[PDB]
Amino acid sequence: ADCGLRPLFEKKSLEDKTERELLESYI
Amino acid sequence: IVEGSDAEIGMSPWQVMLFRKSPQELLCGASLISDRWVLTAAHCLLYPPWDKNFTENDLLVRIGKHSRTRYERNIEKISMLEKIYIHPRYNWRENLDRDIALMKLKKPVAFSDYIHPVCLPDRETAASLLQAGYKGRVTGWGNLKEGQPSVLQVVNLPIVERPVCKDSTRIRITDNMFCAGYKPDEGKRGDACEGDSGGPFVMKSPFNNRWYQMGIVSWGEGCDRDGKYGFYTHVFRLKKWIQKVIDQFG
Amino acid sequence: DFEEIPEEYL
Ligand SMILES: N=C(N)c1ccc(CNC(=O)[C@@H]2CCCN2C(=O)CNC2CCCCCCC2)cc1
Ligand code: NA
Ligand code: NA
Repeated sequence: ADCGLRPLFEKKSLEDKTERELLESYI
Repeated sequence: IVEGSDAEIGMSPWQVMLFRKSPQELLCGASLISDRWVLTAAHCLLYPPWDKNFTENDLLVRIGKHSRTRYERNIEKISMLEKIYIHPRYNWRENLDRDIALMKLKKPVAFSDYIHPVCLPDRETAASLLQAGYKGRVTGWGNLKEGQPSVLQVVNLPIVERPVCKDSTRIRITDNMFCAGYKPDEGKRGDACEGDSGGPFVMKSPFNNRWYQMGIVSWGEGCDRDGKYGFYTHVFRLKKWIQKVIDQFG
Repeated sequence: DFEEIPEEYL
């Protein structure tokens, strides 16, 4: 339900340093 | 993990450490999928070629960790096993087909900034993201080289086309497996290694920005070798078995 | 290599 949303990132809308690399690969 | 990076704090709140009691030692990676259930690779508990077969009592679960060796007072939670469930058709004799296992905890763990479960994919999430070239993320406290890291390591690696996977090895590859890694042609590198076993291969859904465990760290030939790739258990493919076990043992 | 875990966890 709350799965996969990280308290220190997604829950505060902060992005980790390389997650955009995954996104940009989801071409 | 080779050619990876230190994890950020709170980066992999579902990362779990399989720790041996005596001698106290890292055993494997693993992951938090609920407040009572951890996901790992079957070979972490059972590999007869290496006289490997652990009982619940031989082990401990360490959730919320960052530092490998430290006892992270007030942060990590360390739990006990009530029962181990191994896939009935895990193939340890030939190719580690269905390298998957469940560990049910004694009492639930409490969630925190550092402790949180990852999702398991639905057929549609998997169909959407388990595509050659899409990248996932692997994390673990394993070997830095085919040496030991101070904190959790992380790498992003592109999923690799099935023919390539198959062409890289003499092992009979199966549909319950996928491989990941850069080609030697791509430039960058990186891989999971010894000790990362049972750790999670995770991807972030661009449809709902949640993190999904697609793979489990299972095997490889050497670590980070040119034209070799990491192989991961296909979690969605065995998902029916996962809900069965959980549905059957509450 | 590993720091002492509390014996409460055994
Ligand atoms: N991605 C990687 N480079 C990587 C490499 C190794 C590991 C750890 N896993 C292992 O070491 C596993 C567990 C039992 C034997 N393993 C092997 O890796 C043994 N070597 C081969 C690989 C093929 C399938 C099983 C049959 C025997 C021959 C995890 C990841
Ligand atoms: Na082959
Ligand atoms: Na490689």
